[PDB]
Amino acid sequence: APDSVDYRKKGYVTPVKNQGQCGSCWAFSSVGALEGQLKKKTGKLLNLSPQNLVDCVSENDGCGGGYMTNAFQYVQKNRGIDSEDAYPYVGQEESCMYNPTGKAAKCRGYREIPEGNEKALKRAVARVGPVSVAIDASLTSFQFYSKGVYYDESCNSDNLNHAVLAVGYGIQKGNKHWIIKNSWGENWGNKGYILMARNKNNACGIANLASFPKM
Ligand SMILES: N=CCNC(=O)C1(NC(=O)c2ccc(N)c(F)c2)CCCCC1
Repeated sequence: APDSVDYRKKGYVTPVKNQGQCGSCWAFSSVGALEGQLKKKTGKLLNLSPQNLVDCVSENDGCGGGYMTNAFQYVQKNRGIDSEDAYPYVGQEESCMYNPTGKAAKCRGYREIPEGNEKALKRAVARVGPVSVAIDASLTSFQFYSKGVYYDESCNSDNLNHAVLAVGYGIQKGNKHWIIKNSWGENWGNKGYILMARNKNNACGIANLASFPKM
């Protein structure tokens, strides 16, 4: 695998979104991983619909939370996911209103990264593209991030509570990092992104619940 990778440079990453009050981070994370595979497969980048996932993944809990693997399994079983423009985000769970005419991507399954293994996460990001990951994002230090490679000794790898998207990895001032796209809008963090410590004892649980879709 290369020493550094940044899929934003390859045009695999759509603009940062803002989930608002709804606990739909898992849907934004899943959509971002699908967007990356869609760009890799077809050469064209398009925003996909987290609302379609919120409303239609019955194995998840909508705005109450969910898993990315369940979202990928739904897209595969459903034979598609709608674009964002065809099924816009409204910030609350509704009945499933998927419309196949708005289909903009398909999924052929998924893979999970071995639990806790940041080297395997790195190899997946290098081989595949952006990977969905879960972290402890509860600390106010995480929430107030602005610059640098984030590390807080108090982060708890056993307390996963948010889902984000690893769009690359690298190093800055000698500190290995993951490049993370959040879904708290561009006013959060560094234009909506955070660099998180890599190989620092699986800081914030970054490699505990990682997965990516097949296309
Ligand atoms: N805005 C994001 C809220 N964070 C989540 O959705 C995470 N997942 C859950 O919180 C969850 C998962 C399955 C359920 N059935 C459920 F109710 C809740 C947190 C744990 C890691 C995966 C994502």
